[PDB]
Amino acid sequence: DILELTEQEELLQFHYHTLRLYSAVCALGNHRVAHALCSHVDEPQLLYAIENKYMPGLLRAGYYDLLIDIHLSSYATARLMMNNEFIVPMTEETKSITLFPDENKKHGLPGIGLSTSLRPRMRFSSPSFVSISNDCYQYSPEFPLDILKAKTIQMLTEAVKEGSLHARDPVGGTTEFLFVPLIKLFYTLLIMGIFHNEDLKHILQLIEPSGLLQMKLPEPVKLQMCLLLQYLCDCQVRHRIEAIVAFSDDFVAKLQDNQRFRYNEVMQALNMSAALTARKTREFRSPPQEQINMLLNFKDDKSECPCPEEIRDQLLDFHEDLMTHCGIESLQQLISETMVRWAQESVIEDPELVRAMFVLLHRQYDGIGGLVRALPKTYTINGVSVEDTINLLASLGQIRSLLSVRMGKEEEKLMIRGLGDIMNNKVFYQHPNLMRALGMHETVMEVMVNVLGGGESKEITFPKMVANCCRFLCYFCRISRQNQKAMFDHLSYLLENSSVGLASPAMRGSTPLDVAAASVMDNNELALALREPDLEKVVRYLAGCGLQSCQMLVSKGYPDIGWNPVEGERYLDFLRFAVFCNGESVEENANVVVRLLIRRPECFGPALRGEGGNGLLAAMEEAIKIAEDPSRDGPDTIHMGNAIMTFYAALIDLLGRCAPEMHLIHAGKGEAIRIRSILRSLIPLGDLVGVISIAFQMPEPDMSAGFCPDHKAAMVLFLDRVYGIEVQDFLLHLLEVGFLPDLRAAASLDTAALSX
Amino acid sequence: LFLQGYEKSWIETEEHYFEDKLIEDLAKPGARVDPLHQLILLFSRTALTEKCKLEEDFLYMAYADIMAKSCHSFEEKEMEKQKLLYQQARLHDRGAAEMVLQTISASKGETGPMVAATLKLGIAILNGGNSTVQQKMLDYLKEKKDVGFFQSLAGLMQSCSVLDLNAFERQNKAEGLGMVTEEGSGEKVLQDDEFTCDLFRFLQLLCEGHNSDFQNYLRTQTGNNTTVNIIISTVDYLLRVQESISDFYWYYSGKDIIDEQGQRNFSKAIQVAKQVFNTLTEYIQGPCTGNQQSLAHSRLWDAVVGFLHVFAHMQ
Amino acid sequence: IQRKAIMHHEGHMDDGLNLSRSQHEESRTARVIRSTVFLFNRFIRGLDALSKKVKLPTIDLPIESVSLSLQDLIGYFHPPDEHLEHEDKQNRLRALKNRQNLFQEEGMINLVLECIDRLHVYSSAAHFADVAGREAGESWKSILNSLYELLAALIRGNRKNCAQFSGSLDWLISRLERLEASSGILEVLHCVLVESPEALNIIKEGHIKSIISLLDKHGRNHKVLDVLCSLCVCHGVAVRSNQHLICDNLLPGRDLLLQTRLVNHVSSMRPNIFLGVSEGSAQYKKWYYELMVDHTEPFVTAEATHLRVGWASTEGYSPYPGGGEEWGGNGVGDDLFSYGFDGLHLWSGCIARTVSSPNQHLLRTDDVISCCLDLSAPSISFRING
Amino acid sequence: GVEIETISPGDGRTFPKKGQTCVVHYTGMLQNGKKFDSSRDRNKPFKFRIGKQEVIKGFEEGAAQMSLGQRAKLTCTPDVAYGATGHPGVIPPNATLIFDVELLNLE
Repeated sequence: DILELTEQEELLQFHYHTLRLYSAVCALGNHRVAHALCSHVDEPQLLYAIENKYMPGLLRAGYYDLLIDIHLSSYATARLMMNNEFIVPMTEETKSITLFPDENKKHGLPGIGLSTSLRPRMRFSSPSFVSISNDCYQYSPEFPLDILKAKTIQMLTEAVKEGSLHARDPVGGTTEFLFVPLIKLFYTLLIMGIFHNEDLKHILQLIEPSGLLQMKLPEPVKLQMCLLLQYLCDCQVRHRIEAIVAFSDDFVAKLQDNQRFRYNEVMQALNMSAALTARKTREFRSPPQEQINMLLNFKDDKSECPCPEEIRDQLLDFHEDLMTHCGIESLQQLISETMVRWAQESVIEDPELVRAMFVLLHRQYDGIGGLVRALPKTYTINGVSVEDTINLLASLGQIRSLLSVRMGKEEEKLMIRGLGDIMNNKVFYQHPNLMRALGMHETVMEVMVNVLGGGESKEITFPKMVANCCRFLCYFCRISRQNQKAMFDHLSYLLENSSVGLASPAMRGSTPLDVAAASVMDNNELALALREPDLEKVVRYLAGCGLQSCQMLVSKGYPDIGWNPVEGERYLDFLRFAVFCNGESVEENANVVVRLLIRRPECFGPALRGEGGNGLLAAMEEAIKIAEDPSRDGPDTIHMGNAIMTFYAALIDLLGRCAPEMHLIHAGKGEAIRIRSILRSLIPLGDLVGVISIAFQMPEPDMSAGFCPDHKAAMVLFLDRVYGIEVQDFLLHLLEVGFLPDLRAAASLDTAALSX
Repeated sequence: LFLQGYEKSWIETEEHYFEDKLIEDLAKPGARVDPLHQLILLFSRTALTEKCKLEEDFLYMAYADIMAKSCHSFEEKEMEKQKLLYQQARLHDRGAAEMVLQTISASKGETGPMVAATLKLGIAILNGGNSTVQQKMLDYLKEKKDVGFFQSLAGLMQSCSVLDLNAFERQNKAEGLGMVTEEGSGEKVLQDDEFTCDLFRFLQLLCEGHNSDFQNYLRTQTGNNTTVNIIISTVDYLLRVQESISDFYWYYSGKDIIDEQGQRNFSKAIQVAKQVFNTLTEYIQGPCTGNQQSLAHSRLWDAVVGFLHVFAHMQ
Repeated sequence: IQRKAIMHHEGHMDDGLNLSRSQHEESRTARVIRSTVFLFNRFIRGLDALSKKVKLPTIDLPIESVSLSLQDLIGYFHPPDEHLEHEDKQNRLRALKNRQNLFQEEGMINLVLECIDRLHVYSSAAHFADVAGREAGESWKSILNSLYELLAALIRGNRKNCAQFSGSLDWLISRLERLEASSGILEVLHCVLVESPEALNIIKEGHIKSIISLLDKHGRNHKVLDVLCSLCVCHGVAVRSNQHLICDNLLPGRDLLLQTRLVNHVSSMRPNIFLGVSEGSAQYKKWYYELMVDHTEPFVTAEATHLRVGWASTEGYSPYPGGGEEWGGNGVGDDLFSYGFDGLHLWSGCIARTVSSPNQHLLRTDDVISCCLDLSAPSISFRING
Repeated sequence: GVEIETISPGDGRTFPKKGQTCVVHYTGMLQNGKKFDSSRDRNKPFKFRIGKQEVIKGFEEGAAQMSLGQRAKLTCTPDVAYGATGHPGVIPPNATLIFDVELLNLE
């Protein structure tokens, strides 16, 4: 008999530890082992163990925790993760809680009413082993939730009845073993989306009546009590936010037609004056954010208030209702009373319990702080995209669970699948604000730093995971205007490990350096806020790649050139994206980049800068001959001549784009003249025209991984932005040497066109 | 967008007053140890638990703010001073001075919201010439000979905030053409002037009364292995802010027009410099020849020369 | 960077030798490290000279001194009391961490490992006695236990130590099967797996198989289960590979650990009838009776309805017939003192044997059974429906 | 490999046919009597198709030889139930299964 283990100390302890092992082997979202442990113990033996009054107590707690872990912990953790995200639809059920009963002498009970909020769908697969090749066995083992609900309700009633009389043998032994597992099961059940209004009323009928909070409970019991009350206030805050959105729908629906009517009235009774075009530019400009910002400010005597004063009274009524529903001037009062009483009864150990009690007391006394912390995270979407948003939330919860578990092959594959799902979810395109509210970039960055942790330059464990993460982050920053600013903070981090993923022309997209370039790309404000705590790091990386040999090509079989042109190209690409935005050169960024490049001369090519190679002419002719002779390559492959050529072209392009200007400011500023003189001393003009005059062959198709006209295009851009064409002699000269042969080669084309 | 605006400028506009009643009914011994004393002991144990970095601790950041906001024609002045002293007694007879000292020492000299809230609490606990709290702090620092508190103060004074002109020029260039955001958050030019003035006001309140013992302990920490000169750190920060003000004047020298961003940066600089000067006055007041010689044998004369120059030209 | 100092005549005006007082705690710790490394090198040299080949017994083998030194070092690294002041406990924790860091940064853990290897090269205490002597063979067990306790205490609280020596887990788990220091090896494994997440990345399938074989050999020990729990979850994160390996290699055959079932309560009824045989006065040795059933559900709640009928013996001429004790799943036929029949099988000794019969089935409703029994030559017999 | 032992006759009239979702109620157990699976525990039957390659052969080929309301003991072999690899975690390698197959409904 299992009850005989009360006296046997060995078997008691060993079975308690094997129950703890059953719990730990499937604690997190591991369902392939839960599907085994269910039958390995039983389906209804868990009920019998939580149901039996005669238990040693250790086995009782073990069986309770085992039931929680193998039947409820997965969905409990899913809801705990997606619990602070208040995603609301726009269906008519949302507009039904516009009353949020607070007036006429009633406040309501926490958890009673309508949810109408986006929550993860729960489902439990049926445990069956005669079914060979089950579909997924990924959700959870199935359990009779209703039977467990009735059983735990009646047992909680019996347990509080027994504890009210202070017996000498509580169930399982101590009052700890009596209460803690039972109230933990009840807490996770209330979490996992059961105890509808009917049963929740009966539950509150044993803690509310003014009970369970009046007994002399130990520390591990009152800790679970504090957690339960914290959830009871969390659902109340959720109801508050739902009511806020319900009222806001109709309020903004009225206000939109009100402002449209006033705009049409101005259109009709225009009556031309000087302030009319000012009102027109105010209506056209001032995007909806600052439009709402201006039309919502009336608390003092007089300020900027529009004509619709009638809706202001409704707004004041709703705000007053909100303030009287909040903690400012009975659940909050009773929770506060219980917390202060528990603190005054005796000195409390368990600093975790003390902290939980105090944060509960503080949030009950504050009330509004939950609102100002949760309103930045709430978001209403639609009544048509509900299933798409549900799929998005499910994939995000999968990503969060995979982040919680350790990284492996199957974990990496599942994370890649989840990233693909959230990229093709079709809501990522429409609502990026919701993406920032959920914090998808945050979790993806956490996954990326967990993958990158462990190795600096020796080996990057779990490859292609950082790649999928960087691609997702690139696309997230791409389809936006403020996600770039939100991600700019992580740029200072990812620039340190930006060296990974380079030296491999297989991922021109996903890379930390490329996601940095995408975050600063096409954003003047970010290009200006990009100060230099990291530009110096970038030029240091460029210097290192220009000095060393990257120790990656000698392993493949390359001739070990004394400098790396594949990482320098990417570094110069990032510097170009940071210095040249929207068609104009950022002045101070160009200045500091030039300063760093002239203080560290090893950033340029060895055959162009230094006491060795002559200049760009000889450098690029050497590059062409390296491209021509296959004896200096690696036996899709990296053509070393082409790499040197694109590196020099990217350096020339960066210098031309970091040129001061096309002389608008240079006609009056001296530092512009100094920077132009430095650029001219670096790159001469004869070198430029000689490099322009190469007369590339134009083919029977050929390969596009050689000398491409993009090099001479960058040369022309540098010549135009630094030297320019202003005198007839040099103009005709250049036109004769470089432009006529290229134009003739481009005109010699009838049908076979392979190089656009 | 309506909900975002409502969250932004409708709800957090000082719509509650509960700190005093909260501190009162937490300090009430309903019956041992009071709940407020238990909370202070919890914070002290958390600060004494040796780690590598001071955690965020939203609990502490939310409770230090409350305990600081709880605090604050002759009879009414005396009565309000006595009420302030009573509140300070209520919330420091349970060891809040030790809590502030431990939280400052457990930051290793790194600017953060925890340090900001702790300095606000120290200011609210040392408002006026409260000598009891100063004596408690001095006895604690002497009976626990630790240099971590002093090096954390030195690091904070060395890396709190200084005006820069490059960021202001970049902000000007941004607001010249970019109308997507208007750059409503005027930051990156003076990072946290609130924290800077809070730190220097905390030092001023530490040396508020003419405590020769504390004025000498802030100069030479006798009994400790290594000593750091808080006076020299303060005069160095004064020189730095003087150079920053001089550069900002050189920038705004010639156009004879000061925009609202310029005026706000001027006002923040003036407030920070005034707080630094008040701290120096509280350091040197009384016949404290130690601090007097320390200020006379430093770069204070160059700082005051530059200050006189900028004063004349700006006025 | 190694700027070797050289004493030259002229000197340069840039030395600036500033002093640091080298806190008494650190000084005492360093001198203790020196004394312990000296004594341990002495013991290692002695044991190496003894093991490599037979040598003169005129060697330095301080068995008693090294035992006392281990007993002192264990108390030196003893953790502080949990029922103490918070501030003093934190100070003692910091001092213990400093001592552990100083012992690690001077090459002491590898020294202990070398001593442990040179002690484990011998098989048993009797095997060590004839080689080292009576006292050394007597206290070799104590020395090994103290060395393993010291190795565990050096790494109990610290994390850098575990993350540094984690490469010795292969040797640890290989020596785990010495049958003699299993407790110490398991404790070291537990304290190195509970703190360092680097250790879980090098625990392969072979190590888990070896730990499970240890559980299968040494018996039921909860320390093995705690080590398995630490392997499954280290710090708030799960290892799916380790969890799957545990689930596959720990409970495939259900013999490694206890099993459990939910069985029914069965009851044994009888009339006041006793049938015994002896020489002289007998009872004709032939009896018979019948059976009908009114209502019988096949499965009342969850399992098959236990229903058997037959004849049970006793302990000679006494009451209290066969059965284990009471109230278990033991009806009739579940032991050697009982013989039962359930409709389809025959039960004798908790071993059911199948039989053939026209329309064979369980004791369903409207089933007339007839039980006959002859005592001397034949045995009991059953007739279903005639 | 698959066999059947009649436990309670089910009138021997209606038999499962190809292309039906049959309703079964089973409790399994290993060779040594250790229970490993059942359907009376979760209080719900098991609905499975015949000839759709979803249930193990030792179960489907044995259920195809039963009648409505019939109880049987189905004994399997490793090569017909799980093979030399068994079920990871539950069934050991080369384990013979025993089922109390009771036929509830035919659809």
